[PDB]
Formats: sequence, C-alpha cells, structure tokens
Amino acid sequence: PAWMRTLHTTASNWLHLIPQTLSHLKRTVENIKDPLFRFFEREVKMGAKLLQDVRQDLADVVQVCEGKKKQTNYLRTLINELVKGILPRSWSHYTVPAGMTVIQWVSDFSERIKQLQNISLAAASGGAKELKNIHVCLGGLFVPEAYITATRQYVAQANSWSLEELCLEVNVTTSQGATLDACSFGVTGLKLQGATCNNNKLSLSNAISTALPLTQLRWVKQTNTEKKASVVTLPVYLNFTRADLIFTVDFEIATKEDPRSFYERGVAVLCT
Amino acid sequence: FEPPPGVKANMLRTFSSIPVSRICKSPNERARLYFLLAWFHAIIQERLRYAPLGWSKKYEFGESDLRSACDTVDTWLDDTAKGRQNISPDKIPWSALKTLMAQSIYGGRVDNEFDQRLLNTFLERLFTTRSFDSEFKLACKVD
Amino acid sequence: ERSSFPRFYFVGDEDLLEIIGNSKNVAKLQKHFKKMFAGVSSIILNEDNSVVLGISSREGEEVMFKTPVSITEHPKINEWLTLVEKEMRVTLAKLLAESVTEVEIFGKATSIDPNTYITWIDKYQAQLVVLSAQIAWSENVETALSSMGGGGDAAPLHSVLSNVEVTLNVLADSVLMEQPPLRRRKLEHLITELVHQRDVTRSLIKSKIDNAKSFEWLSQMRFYFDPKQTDVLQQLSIQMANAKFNYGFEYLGVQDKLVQTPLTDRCYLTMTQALEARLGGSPFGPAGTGKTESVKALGHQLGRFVLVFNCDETFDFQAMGRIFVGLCQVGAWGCFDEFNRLEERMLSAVSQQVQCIQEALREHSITCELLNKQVKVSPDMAIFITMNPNLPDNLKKLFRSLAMTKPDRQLIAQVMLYSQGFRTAEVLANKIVPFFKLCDEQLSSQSHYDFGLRALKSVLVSAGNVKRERIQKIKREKEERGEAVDEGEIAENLPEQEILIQSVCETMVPKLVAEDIPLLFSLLSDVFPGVQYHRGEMTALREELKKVCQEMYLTYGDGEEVGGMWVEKVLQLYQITQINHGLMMVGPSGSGKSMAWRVLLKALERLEGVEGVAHIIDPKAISKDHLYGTLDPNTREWTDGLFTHVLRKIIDSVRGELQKRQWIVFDGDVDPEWVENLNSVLDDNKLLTLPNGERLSLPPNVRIMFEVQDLKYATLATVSRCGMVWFSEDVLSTDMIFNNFLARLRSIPLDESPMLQIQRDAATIMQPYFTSNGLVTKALEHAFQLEHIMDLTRLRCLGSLFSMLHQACRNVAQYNANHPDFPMQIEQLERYIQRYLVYAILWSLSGDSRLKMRAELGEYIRRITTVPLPTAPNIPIIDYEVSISGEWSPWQAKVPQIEVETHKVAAPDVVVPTLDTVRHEALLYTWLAEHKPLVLCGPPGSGKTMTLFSALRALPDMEVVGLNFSSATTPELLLKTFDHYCEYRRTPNGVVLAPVQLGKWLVLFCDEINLPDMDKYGTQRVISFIRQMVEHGGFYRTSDQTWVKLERIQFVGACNPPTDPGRKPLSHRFLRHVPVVYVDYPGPASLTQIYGTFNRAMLRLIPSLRTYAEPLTAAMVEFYTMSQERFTQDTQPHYIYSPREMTRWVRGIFEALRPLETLPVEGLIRIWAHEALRLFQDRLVEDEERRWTDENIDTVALKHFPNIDREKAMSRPILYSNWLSKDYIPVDQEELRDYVKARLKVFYEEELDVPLVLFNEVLDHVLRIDRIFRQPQGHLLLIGVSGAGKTTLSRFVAWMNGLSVYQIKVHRKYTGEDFDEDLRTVLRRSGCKNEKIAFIMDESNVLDSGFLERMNTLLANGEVPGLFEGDEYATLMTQCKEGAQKEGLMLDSHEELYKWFTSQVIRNLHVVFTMNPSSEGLKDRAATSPALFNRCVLNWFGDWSTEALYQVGKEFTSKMDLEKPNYIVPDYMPVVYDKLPQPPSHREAIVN
Ligand SMILES: Nc1ncnc2c1ncn2[C@@H]1O[C@H](COP(=O)(O)OP(=O)(O)OP(=O)(O)O)[C@@H](O)[C@H]1O
Ligand SMILES: Nc1ncnc2c1ncn2[C@@H]1O[C@H](COP(=O)(O)OP(=O)(O)O)[C@@H](O)[C@H]1O
Ligand SMILES: Nc1ncnc2c1ncn2[C@@H]1O[C@H](COP(=O)(O)OP(=O)(O)O)[C@@H](O)[C@H]1O
Ligand SMILES: Nc1ncnc2c1ncn2[C@@H]1O[C@H](COP(=O)(O)OP(=O)(O)O)[C@@H](O)[C@H]1O
Repeated sequence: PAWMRTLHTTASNWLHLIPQTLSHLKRTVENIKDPLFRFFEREVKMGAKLLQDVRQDLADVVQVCEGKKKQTNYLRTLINELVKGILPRSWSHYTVPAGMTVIQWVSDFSERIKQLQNISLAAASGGAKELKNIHVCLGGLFVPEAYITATRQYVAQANSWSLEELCLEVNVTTSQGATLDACSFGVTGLKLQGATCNNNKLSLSNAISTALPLTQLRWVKQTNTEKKASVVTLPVYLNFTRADLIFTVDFEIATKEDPRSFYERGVAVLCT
Repeated sequence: FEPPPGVKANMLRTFSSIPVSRICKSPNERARLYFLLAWFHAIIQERLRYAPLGWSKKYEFGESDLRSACDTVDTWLDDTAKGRQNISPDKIPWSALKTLMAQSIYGGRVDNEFDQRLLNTFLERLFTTRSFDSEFKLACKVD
Repeated sequence: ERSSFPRFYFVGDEDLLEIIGNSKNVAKLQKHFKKMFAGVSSIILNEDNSVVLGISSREGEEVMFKTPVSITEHPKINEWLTLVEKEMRVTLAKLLAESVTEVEIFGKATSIDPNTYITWIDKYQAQLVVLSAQIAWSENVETALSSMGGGGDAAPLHSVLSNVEVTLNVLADSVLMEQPPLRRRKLEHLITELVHQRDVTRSLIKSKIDNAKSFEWLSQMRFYFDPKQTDVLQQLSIQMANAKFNYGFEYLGVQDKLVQTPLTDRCYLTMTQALEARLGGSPFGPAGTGKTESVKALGHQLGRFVLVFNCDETFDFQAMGRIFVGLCQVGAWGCFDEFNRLEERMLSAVSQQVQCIQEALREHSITCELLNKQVKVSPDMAIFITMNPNLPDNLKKLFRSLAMTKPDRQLIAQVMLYSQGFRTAEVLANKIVPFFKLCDEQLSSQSHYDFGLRALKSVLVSAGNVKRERIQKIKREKEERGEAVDEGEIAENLPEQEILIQSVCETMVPKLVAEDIPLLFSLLSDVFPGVQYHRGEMTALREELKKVCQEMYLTYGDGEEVGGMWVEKVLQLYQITQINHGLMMVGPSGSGKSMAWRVLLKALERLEGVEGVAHIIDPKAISKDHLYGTLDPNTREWTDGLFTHVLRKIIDSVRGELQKRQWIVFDGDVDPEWVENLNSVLDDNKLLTLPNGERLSLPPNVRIMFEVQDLKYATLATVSRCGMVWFSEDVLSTDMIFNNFLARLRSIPLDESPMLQIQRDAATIMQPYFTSNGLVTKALEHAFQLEHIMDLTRLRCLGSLFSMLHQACRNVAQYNANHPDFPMQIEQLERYIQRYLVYAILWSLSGDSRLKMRAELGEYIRRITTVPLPTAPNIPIIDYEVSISGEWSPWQAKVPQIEVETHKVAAPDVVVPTLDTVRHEALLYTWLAEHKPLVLCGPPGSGKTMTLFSALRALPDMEVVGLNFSSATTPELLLKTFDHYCEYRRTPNGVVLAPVQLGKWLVLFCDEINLPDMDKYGTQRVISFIRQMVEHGGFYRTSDQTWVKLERIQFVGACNPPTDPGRKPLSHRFLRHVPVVYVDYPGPASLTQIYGTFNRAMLRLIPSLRTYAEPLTAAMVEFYTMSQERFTQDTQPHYIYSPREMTRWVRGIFEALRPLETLPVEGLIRIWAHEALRLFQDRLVEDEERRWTDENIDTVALKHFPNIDREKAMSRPILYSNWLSKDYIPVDQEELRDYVKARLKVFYEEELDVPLVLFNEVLDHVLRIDRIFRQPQGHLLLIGVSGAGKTTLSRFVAWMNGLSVYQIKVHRKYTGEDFDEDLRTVLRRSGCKNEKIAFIMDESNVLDSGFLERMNTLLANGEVPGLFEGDEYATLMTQCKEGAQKEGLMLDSHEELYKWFTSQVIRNLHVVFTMNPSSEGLKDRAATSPALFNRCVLNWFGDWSTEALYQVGKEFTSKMDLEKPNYIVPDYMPVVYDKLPQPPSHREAIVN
C-alpha cells in the first residue's frame, strides 16, 4: 500500500531529523547540593528517556515498514495515529498545545533535545557554576515553572535567605548588553503580545508580538513596599493557546498609559 | 441557524428577548441600567470570538447568565428604590451589581485569575455613576 | 405512612420495616437515628426506657430536652418521633438564646475572665457556641454601623474589632495548656471563627464603611436573632447578600469547622445566590480544592445535614434512588462528588432524576415523581454537583457554576496554626505552604507520595500536638526542678520552627524513598534556614524491641549496625501509629513489613502493659459484599461483613478489647473498589458507613493498616487519607535473613534433643558459608544475573534453600536412627553438609531455568567455592547427588533399568525412570517433606503432571486431588473442594479444617495455577487466596466470618510458562512462598532411553522383528527432533510438539501391531510411516510443509532402515483402515473408495441426501476422523474454510460407526442456561444410556467464552460437576443406578456410580469442534481454553485443492454434454489442473 511507503518515507525523514542521543549529567555531592543541577539533571533524564522511546518507536515503525516486524497492538495504534496525523499519546509526555500535529511536535522535540544537549555539554565542561550562567528558553524546557523555582532556591541558598521572603524582578535587556549578576538568570524566547518593552518600560503597540531579547530574572528581598500605580502584572503563558500559567511578571508602564487598557487588550508574555 | 455577529445585532437580540414592560418600570433609570447590561453582555460575548486574545478559553456566557444579571438588577433596584419614580444615579447600588456580576454571574465560569481581573476592569469601567452623564464613553478610540 | 413526618423517609425499606417491627424496642432504634441525624447518634432515656430525655452525639456531647418527650403518651412511632424532633429543635433554639445572652454579657467588655469563658464553652455545644459568637459579632457590627449612619463621626467600630482582639487573646492562652479533646475542638472552632471575624472587621475598618445597608457589609454572612419572635425556629435568620435562609436548628453534634478563606467566601456568596434564585450550584474544579467540604460547611452553617455521595465508576442506583428520595422528603441537602466519573448511561439517568427534582424545586418557587412514587419536596431542599475538568446538557440551564481553581493554603495554614496556639503563625504558614509545593514538585514522583492540602492539615495538627506535649514536658521538668510555673513563660521561650520541622519529619520521612531523604533536608534548609531538629530516641522501646527480637530470633541493631535500618523503620511505624489511625506499609515483598508490625505490636504489649490483638484480613480473596456486609435485595436483612463483624466485636467491648490495642491489618493488594468505603473511616471523622446506613464509630485503640506491596492502582484519595511508611528492599539485608534462618535452626527442633543437637552441629558447619560476602551471597548475586522462567525473588530462593537444608538435617537424623551402633561422626557430617549445601545452592538458585544457565551457575560456583567438587571433565554437579556417606555419586546409578510389560506400553500410569525423573523426584520428596507448596513450570506436556503424580502416589499418606483451574477460576472452587474432601471441627484453638480421612495429607494439585484471569487491577483472586492460606496458615469462613486454621492441607501447582499466550505471571508475594522447578522437555538421550524401553516391550509380540527395536526408536526420536526444530510455535499457534506426540506414536504402533500375529519389516515401516503422517503432518497448513514432512520421513526411513525396499514399505498410498479387513492392515485407495461409496449410497438412502463427490482428500479425512471416533474420548478440532465439509464428513462417520449426531440448535436467545441444559441432556444421553454421541460444535454455536470453559472442563475430566446438582443430581443418580443394574454392576454409593458415569462418558461421548482457519482466532482459542489444544487432536481440512475442484466439476457436470468434436487442441493450453490428460477434451477443458 502507498500509505505504508509514505509512512516509511516520513519515519526515515524524522529519524534523520531528530538528534541521536542525550547524555545524562554526572552526579556529585556538591552538584547534588546545588538545586539548579538537580533540576537540570531531572530535565536531562526525562529528555533522554523520551528521546530513546521515540527513536526506538520510529525504528520499530521502519522495521515494520520493511516488513521485517509485525504490527503489535502498541505498534498498530502508533501507526494508526501516524497515518491519521494525530499525536501519539505515548510520545506526548510534556505539555503541548492541543492543535499541534505530529510534524510540528517532532520539530519542537528536536529543538528541545538540541537545547538539552547544549546544556549537558556546558555542564560537563564546567559544573554548577557554569550551569548558572546558561541562557535557557522557558518554552524549550519541559517544566519551566520548575526552573523558576530552581532559580529561587539557588538565590535563597547562596545568600542564606528564606524562600518565602524572595520576590522576582524582570529586567528586559539585549543579550549583548546584559549583566550577569549573582541573582540574575538569563532567559530567551519570551515574546510580548500587545505591547513593546523598551528600557524595561511597556508601551502600547499594534504589533502582534514583540520578541524580548533577553529577560533577566532577579530574586530580591521583599521590600514590603506597595507596587506603584505604573506597575502592571502580566501573565507568562507557555504557548499561544494560553492554557498554562508559568508565573507572573511585573513591569512599569510608560507615562500616559492606562493599566486597564493593558488588561483589556490581553497583553501577555509567552514562552513560545 | 447562527446568531449574526455584531455588537449591534447582539444588543438588538438582547433587547428583543427582554419583555418591554420589565425594562419600563417605576424607576426611570432602570432602563438605562438594562441598556448598560446589554452592552456589557454584548461586549463579553463578542470577546469570545477572539478566544486566545479576548479571553483564555471559550466560556459559556449564554443567555442564562444574562437572565440572572437582569434578575439581580431587578431585585437590587426594587430594594434600593422602593417605589420611587426617580432615583439619583449615586443612590444606585452600583457596588452590589459589580460584585455580584464579578463573582456570582459571569464569574462562576471564570477560573483564570486574569480573566477575573479583566471582568472586574470591564465592570468598574461600565457600571458606575459616571455612566449617567452624557459625556460617558462606552468605548474609547474605536477608530 | 412516611408521608406524615417525612424525616424518617430518609431511610430505606429495611429500616422502615425494622422500626415498625421494633417500635416498642426503642433501644433498637438508635441505628435509625444514626442514619438520619447528622450528629445525633443516640437518644438519652431513663432506666424505664419510656421517656426521651435528650439526644447524644457520636463524640459524647449530649443535649437534655427542656421538656422530655414521653413515648408512653404517644405509642405511635411517627408521633413520638415528630415530638422528639420538634423538642430537639426548640431546645436547641432555647440553648442558643441562653448562650447568645451569655456571650452578649461577655460582649462589650474591656477584658474577659478565662474561667467564665471556659465555663460558658463547656455549658453549651461547639456548634451552639460558634453560632452564639457569630450572632453577637453580627449584632455588634450592626450597632456600630447604625451609630456610623450619621457619617463623618467617631468610630467605636474599632472597639468592636478590639473586643474581638481581646477575646482572641484569651483563646490564645486557653489552647496552650492541656484541655479535654472536646473542649479542644470547641476552642479550635471558636478561634477559627474569631479570626475570620477579626479579618472581616479589619476590612470594614479599612473600607471606612459607615452605612448598615452598604453592600460591603451586606455581602458578609450575617446572623440575626429575634427573641421577640413567637416561633423559636424563625428566631434565627441567616441573611447574606439578598439571600435569606432560616436556620435548620438540627443537631450537628461536633463537626470539623471550615476556615473561611476568600475563596470559601466567594463560594458562600455564589451558592447562596443560586439557592435564592431556586437552582443548585456546581462548584467545578480540580480534585482536592475543598469543593465538597465547602458545600458541607455551607450546609452545616445553615444547620443542615449534607449527604455527600461518591460518584465512582462502580455506583449503585437503587440505594441512590432511596437515599435521594429520602433527602427530598427530608429537605436536607445532597452533594455529588466527581459527577464526571459516572458511566455515560449512569450519568444520563442520574441527570434526568436531578432534572426532575430541580424542576419540582423551581415550580415550588408540592410533590414530584420519584421511583414511581409521589415525593414531597421541601422548599429547603438543595442540590450541589461538584465536577472535575462539563455539566450535562439537560442541566446546564438549571445550575449555576463556580470555580474552585485554587484553595487558599497560605491562609489555611495560618488560621489553623493560630488555632493550635502557635505564635508567629504567619511566618510559619508562609514557610510551610511553599515547602509542600516544593515537596510536590521537586521530590521524585511516587505512587505513595502525597503533598496535598489534607497532608498539610494533618501535619499542622500533629505539630500542635507535638507543641502541647513539649509544653507538658517542660512543665513537668519545672515541677521537678523548682516551682515557678507559668504557661506563658514556657510558650514565649519555646522554639516553633523546630516544632514544625519535627512534625514535618515525623509525618513525611517514613514515606520517603532512600534517595529522597537528603532532598527533603535540603528543602528544609531552603525553607527553614539555620534551624535543625534531632530525633528523640525511644530507649525503652529500643530495649523492648531488642528483647522481642531475641525472643522471635530476629536480628536487632542500632544505627549503622546490621538491622539498624529495620529498627528505624519500626520506630517510624510506631510514630505513625501514634499520630495516625490509618497506616499503610508500602514496599516490595520481602522487606519485613509483616514482621516489622508484629514485632512492634509485641514490644508495645510488653512495654506499655496493654496487650495487643491483631486481625489479619485479606480483602481481595474475600468478596467485597462479604467484606463489608450484605443487604438482601428482598428480605432486607443486614449481615455484617468480615471487617464490619470485627469492628462491631471491638466496639461491643465484650472481653475488654477497648482496653486492648486492636490492629486490623489489611494484608493484600488494594484497589479502588473496597477501600472506597474505607475512605469514610480513614478521615478525621473515623466512622464506618454501611449501605443500610448504620454507622459505627471507630474506637481510638483501633488502627487500620494496609500491608500492600505496590500502590500503582490505588487512588490519590486513599493515599492522602492515611499515613505512609515505605519499606525498601534494602531494609531487610541478606545477612539478616541468614541470621534468622540460623537462629531458628539452632533453637527450634525440625520435628516440632538429639536432632536439635544435629541441627546445631549443621548450623556450626554452614556458619562460614552463611557469613556476609560468603558463598551463598555471591551465588545469589550471580543467580540474579541469570534468566529464570519466572520472576526471581530473593526470599523465594532463600526459602527453598532453607527448606532443602532442613531436609539435609532430616536425612542426617534418619541416618543416625538407622545406625545406632555408629552415629555419623563429625568429619563425615561436615563433608555431607558441605556437599549437600553446594548441591542445595545449585538446585535452589537455578532450579527454575534452562540447563544452560544451570551449567553456568555450576561453573561459577565451582570457580568461587572451596568445597570439594566432582572431578567430572564435562558433567555438571547437577547430575551428581550427595550420598548419605558425604560423597558425590552420579544420579545415573540411582536410575534403574526397568522393562515395562508388553500390554503396558504407553500406558498412562507407567513412568520410565531417567535422569530428569529421578532428580525431580528427589526435589519433590524434599519440598513435600516440609509441606512447602511448589510449582512445576514447563512447556506443555514435558512430563510435569505425571512426574508429580508418580511422586505423590509413591508417598503413602498424601492423597491427591486434582483441580483444573480455568480462566474463570474463583475461590469458590477451593471452598467446594475443601467441603468435599475436608470438614470443619471445633477445637480449643478454634475451628479447624481437616481432611475427613485421618492421618492423610491432602495435596490439592492445581493443573493450571497461572491460567486464572487477573482483575483490571492486576490481581488474581485464587492466587491471593492460596497465598493467604499458605502464609497465614488458614483463611476466613464467610458464612460466619471466622478464622479457619488449615490442618493436614497442602497445595501443589503446575503451569506453563507465563510467557506463553493466555498465561499471567504470578504475584511476587505468592512466588516468595513457592519454589518453582522448571521441567524442560526430555533430552534426546532421555527420549531414546524411555522409548527404547517402550519399543522393546512393544515388539515382544513379534519376536522375528525384535532386533529392530533399537534403530526404530532412534528413528522415532530422530525425525521428531527436526519436527520440534522445523514447525516452531512462531509459524502457527498449533505448531507445538512434545513427548506426548511420541507417546501417541508408540500407542498407535502398538494398537496397529496387537491384532497381527506376524509381520515383516516393511509392514512395520509402513505402520510407522502411517503414524508419523497421522501425527506430524495433518497439523500442517502449507503444502510445502507437508512435502518437507514426507521427504524427511522418507530420508529417516532410509537412514535407519537401509536394507529395505522403498516401493513397498513407503508406498505413496498410505491408507490404513479396518473397514474392509477385520484388522488394521493397509488398504488400497481404490477399494476403500468403492466401499465408502457404497456406504455413501446407503447414507443417501437413509440420512440426508446431499451428493458428495469422492476426491482423494475425503478418503484421508474420513479415515482420520473415524480413527478419532474409534479411540475412547476421541475429540477433534476440525479446522477448515466453511463449506469444505467438516460437518458433512463428521455426520457421515458418526452414522457409519453408529454414533448419533447431536448438534445444539443455537439462536440469539440461546443463553448459558440453555447450553448447560443441553450438556446435561447429552451427558444423560451418553452415560446413562451407553449410547455413543458425536457432539457437533461450531464456533458459531459459541456465543460466550463460558461455553468454552465448560467444554474445557468436560474435555479435561470427561465430565463437569457444575451441570448436575441437587434434584438434577439425584435424578442422575437414579438413572445411573438403573443403567448399572441393566449392565450388571451393583453399586450403592453416589461416588462409585458417579465414577462409573464418568467412565461411560469418557468411553462413549465424542465432542468435535469445527472452526474456520483464523490463525489469530486460533491463538485466542488456544489461550482462552487450553483443553482444545491440550488433548484434542486437530486436523487441517483447509480448502479443496485443484484436484478436488477438478473432480467436483467433472462429477457434477457429468450430466450435461459438453462433447464438441469441432474442438481443436490449442498450441498453448492454460493448464491449471495438475493431472490434466495430455489431449484436453472439451469437457476436460471446461472443467479446467
Ligand atoms: N529484623 C529481621 N532480622 C532478620 N530476619 C528478619 C527480620 N525481619 C524479618 N526477617 C525475615 O525476613 C523475611 C521477611 O518476612 P516478612 O513476612 O516480614 O516479609 P514482608 O516484606 O513483610 O513480606 P510480604 O509482603 O510477603 O508480607 C522472613 O523470612 C523473616 O523471618
Ligand atoms: N478552606 C478550605 N478550602 C479548601 N479546602 C480545605 C479548606 N479547609 C480544609 N480543606 C481541605 O481540603 C481537602 C480536600 O477537599 P475536597 O473537598 O476533597 O476537594 P475536592 O472537592 O476537589 O475533592 C479536605 O481534606 C479539607 O480538609
Ligand atoms: N519419564 C517418562 N516416563 C513415561 N512417560 C513420559 C516420561 N516423560 C514424558 N512422558 C510422556 O509425556 C507426556 C507428558 O504429559 P503430561 O505430563 O501429562 O503433560 P502436563 O504435565 O502438561 O499435563 C505423557 O503422556 C508421557 O507419556
Ligand atoms: N466431499 C464432498 N463432495 C461434495 N460436496 C461436499 C463434500 N463435502 C462437503 N460438501 C458440501 O458441503 C455442504 C455442507 O458443508 P458443511 O460441512 O456444513 O461446511 P463446514 O465445513 O463449515 O461444516 C454440503 O451441501 C455438501 O454439498
């Protein structure tokens, strides 16, 4: 059947596209003490497991396509989902937009695995200290809220502060013109929909989306001072479907702006 | 059969659905309130079509919620204005309407905190004594 | 009757009948009051039991009626019930008035006196004092707003807030010091409400509200009390927003007060608006956000009882219908929990019901149709539906919605902390809540992990208890050292972060896996920085544990010492017992959970002086209806379940068990079917609710624990509702097990002392090998690396090794007994024990694997050990045995050389001894001496059933009972076997099940122990039951729910590999107790020996051929070899080969030879070829397979019989028949064709006239089928495309041989009972009549798998006991009696005539099964019912071949004349018929 031949073609194409393997992080007592290393090791293990599962499933599909392997119930269900264009349930272990088809999912998985491979290489080259200074895309991670919590824990442990007394400040600056302080963590890929951010100041704009060059998350002691009237709280959704709420950022609107207009127009930060 | 899109069409359907006698009661201001309610309802429903942007999910802001809001307005206006032909716009129980239509009606389906914030913004913009002036703007810089 | 006073309408028909019958027995009415009241569990009466003095709740708080209701004055049940309810409402209102006046005296006060406040709290109820505080605060705020109405004036409202503050202060001092638990709950509820009132008053102050009608005040829930109101019921009115509700005034007793977070306030507003608008509310949202509890709190605050149903997948309707109509008549609220879980049809039905009720409610804004009855719906009725993400389409317009997206845990913790009396509660809450978020996120995911809101509440309650205990300890120290006592001083100087850390650790560390323990500490270092805790050792408990471990022969240790981890786990179990009533010891089997809790119970008994009693209940083995209790659908009688029975026994306090410590251990797997009922017990309410409605209060001394190995299937609800203790397999190290075995061997004698001295000497000998990193440990580590047929469990291997060493000690004792002159000296004893130990590791660790891994283990142990070993160059130590002289002697010498009798060839009973036979006989002897159940696992056939049977019959005192387990096996089968062969007797120990035959060990052989199907939760009921009697030494009789101890009963099982289709792997917990021996197919040498013996015994009939016995057997084996190598099971599901085929071969050759007095070698080769074709060729599917088979048998015949003629011995027409000749001598195909054609003509004349063309395949088929009918118990599995003639030939053969054809007329309504009755008729028609029946079955006639199960049992036993019972069985008995009288056999008892009936059926009845060639369907049929593939012989009709089609065409188109001389032969003839004549005629061309 021609469907079998074209499924062979697309399976081979994806097997070429997806990276080969992922390297687990090396455990160490000092690394175990570090929370960022723990979070990144969990992410690496999850990514490696999912990558191995997907690669083995694609290899089994290819072997069936040659006729060398018979379609078991799991393999038959996978083939049916592939032909119908629906995302297999086994593959989807991280949160994914509902309408995303298989090809886009494979592309996203490839990008995430590339990011994880770079992260593992950087960690192996240095350690947790280098792991602190890695600019990581929140959308690429499987659980970005875990990353936010990990940064909070790292800042609390470095300065011997308590977790509940720390608050988050966002500094949106260019990647080249950025300062990596002790409490500052870089994040890329955030996109602001409904507004433009210049000099950490929000301005209303008609553009559909303005890409934030580099967002610096800084954990600071609770000043216990009321937020100014120009301070606006913007949600950070994981994808464009706006079903996942990672956290909330606080920005300073420009003068002559109205925060109610910001609320009405649905201005929000998106991970991807 | 589908409802014709358009704030004008939505308001016309809302006004046709409500009996004419109810909107014309002892307080002459009551009709004004109803109009505002209709407008607000229309706006809310017309933000459903832009689901990712106007809201976070396709809520069921159906006719039942509109009927509940009309009943709430009726009861609170009757309690505040006990058979008075005219009532001052300040004396209108604005806070009761805003709170009830932010938490009980139109807010029971709202689970996202930011959707609740948007609903509160809309209610505080529309339902106020300042609406009873001829300078009130139902919308700003439309075109 | 129920129409008047609808309040008792709540109960069903059962309780109505009971209250009508026992109306005068008021003491028996307490269950009804427990059912319908919320808090009232009993009514307080006088000694005369004639006047209702008051009411009493389950906690012990009671209310005395101002004017008691006299039952004598109103004999009618309804009249005095209504009087009691009215009295309770009026008295509650009067007490509310009194307490409101008292608290108003307390209100408006600069300071309050603690003694007066505590006295006021003690005087009234918790609900009443909370309501009085609410009323007083509401009135004070209303007065303040009335004063403020002027506007721009001074604010005494501050004072009101200050008032609350000051009284809050005294409360913060009341709970610090020790209080009675009831007053403690009262103080906790009062503190929670006072904190809420202070917060809302602060909000009012901030808002500067100065008008009483301002909506900011109107939103808050307000209470108004009007003494002036004539009706006490209407005195209290709860107004919030525009909604108004009259207070229920119904006694709630004491309930868990709900903290009023902003989310809960929003819920209150929304539901009150919905109820005012006369439609219910749906608080949808995720699980565990307080939706159900929010509804319950709203109902209780209005004085109403909410009935919270559970909408699980297994949901009852008639109970739901009765409970719902009861609520409708009562007017009490009803909440639905997780509506979406309901089945779509179930959902639609319940949605329609609630739609009708809601429509009635809106119409009331009055009776409605419910269960074909008129139900009066009170206006106060309300309905709530909690959902997890929508509402059904018919309900979307009838119900408001509300979002419980996220609870306010941060404020929950703060308010509950201030309730416990903690200072700096804000910081502690802001630390603890994110800490639990971290635990829920950062810790590794596990099935038993739980970090939800309920876990938070439990942790904080435990922290409050810990702080109170520490306060008491410091107070006692101050009493002993000095005299300055000041509770405030102790509280101020008391660290509180340390208390929270200690409580968190005591509650959560036990459930943490080995890897997650450090992370938690790091998490604490992140949340509670710089503050550390140190666990307080229990020195007295450690000493008691050491003594009990010494008494029980267990290893005890401290810290890093051996057994330290186990001791820490026992201490953690003790702490969880202290801080919880529901426990769960999770961990892989073999972690010591059972012994951990047993040792802890014994140590607690010996320490505290309170004797402990443990009830071990297996939930899965018993039925859930028998577990919790049965309510008869018609007689409505309630019989308490096992758990219900033991709980009622404990509550009754008959023999002081309330004094004792009762531990109910639910040993067994847990699934969300039975434990759902236990969810009402594991919560803080601690009550068991039965379907009859009767609720039993859980005594404080009772602890519920689930000794469950895995939690992959338990719901998160139960996980969150009980404490968890994790027992990793590393807890019980191997050294501990070795020490336990050695101590038990040294201490207890094996018989029940000389052999005790022998055991001590043996333990001294093997002590070097049992040390840490010894021979046994390294051998076990290597054995885990190999592959085994079943799952490897460390305790299984260790238990088998210990049993075999016990057998070694018994052998030493026997040798000493038989040699009184010379008992075995020390050197020979060391040699024997060392060699037997090596042999014991060899047969214990690798006793369940193939020979290659057995040899691998042998080589490894040879490399690593120092014990002397046999010097055989290639023979492994396994074929060697250890003699009583301590020497390595070959097993071959133990193998004799017997010559079977000629008439006994291939007989079922005879077993030819060989290497595998003797080795497995020795292993079976050993594992039967200790009565240890064992499992013989191996491929089909393989000589497993017979090898076991030979051993068991060799044993004299052990009778055998076989039980063919099927895919539908249930413990009722074991119960039937027990009541058939054993009997219950009352003994001083208790009731005991023992065989009716004295001094006999009944062995319940189970033919297929892994066949039974597992439930949807991975549990096999029969396997769990067998494990239960094996490990607990007994089971539970459900007729009276009593512990039955098994006496002289042991189990033995056999099974095919679990990897085979239709085979389920056994539980690890069960596999721990049963050693598995892998009986592989006998090797070529074993087959050669066994069947050379059979051939030599066979050929004694014809001496002139005797000398050919040796090669023939080889040939018979030789060909067979490549058969098992060529047609593997991968190609086809039925392509299996076993020594059973070879035995059938020998039997067939003997049957062919016995008639004939003399016969040359060519005739013998012809018989052998005929049998090879009839065994190894009909099963084949493809033509090339048959060609290969024929060529291979040809080659084998020439290889082993070279000096023979191929044309005569191996003539192509191999047709054997007894139709023409008297004897079974081969017949030419043509003469056979002529005879069967004449028989077909007679068939046409007599039976149905259908023309049948006689192609050569029909001859072969009519021969094989006739062969099968002639042999007793001849059963066929005909396979072929439909219409090929399977039934056509079956009917023909049955008519020819005299068998009456019987087919079952199957239709759509042909139920299982109809098939059962047809089977009964056939059984009557076969055995009772001595009339042979050809039973025609087609898979179309099969409408259910149960048909196949009954057929399986019939094939495997020649009968099915299930069909014939009671009057039917008596009729059968009469019939077989008449039949035996006619035939000439005089038998009286039922058993002998039943056996004669079974023999008659097995010799007469013949069942055939026709099927189409569905290979996947073939595999499913084989897996579902093994008997159709076990002994049923199956043929491959397939489809008519080209030759067959050609012959059909010619014979049928013989009448028409396609004889055309003008036909010319073409140059190219498209030949498709193989034997087409070289000139095609016109007719030949047309047929082609
Ligand atoms: N403290 C100990 N020291 C030495 N041996 C022990 C100790 N505790 C238990 N054992 C032994 O180890 C084995 C564990 O048996 P036990 O019934 O306690 O296991 P379990 O993990 O509770 O099993 P299951 O899940 O099947 O009930 C037994 O042979 C027991 O005698
Ligand atoms: N104020 C509160 N709000 C929400 N949940 C609470 C509150 N106080 C206590 N809880 C706890 O929340 C837990 C879970 O609530 P539950 O009703 O089971 O949620 P769900 O309705 O999702 O099943 C309960 O054990 C309850 O004790
Ligand atoms: N040592 C032996 N002596 C005699 N017959 C044997 C021996 N080993 C195997 N057989 C033959 O193999 C067959 C084994 O079948 P059986 O053990 O009943 O299968 P299962 O154990 O699966 O029920 C028997 O028919 C028997 O004739
Ligand atoms: N040897 C044969 N010659 C001619 N017709 C045959 C032969 N065997 C079967 N049939 C035909 O098959 C029909 C019955 O098929 P049946 O045996 O019921 O199919 P199944 O194989 O499903 O049992 C009869 O009508 C008969 O004509």
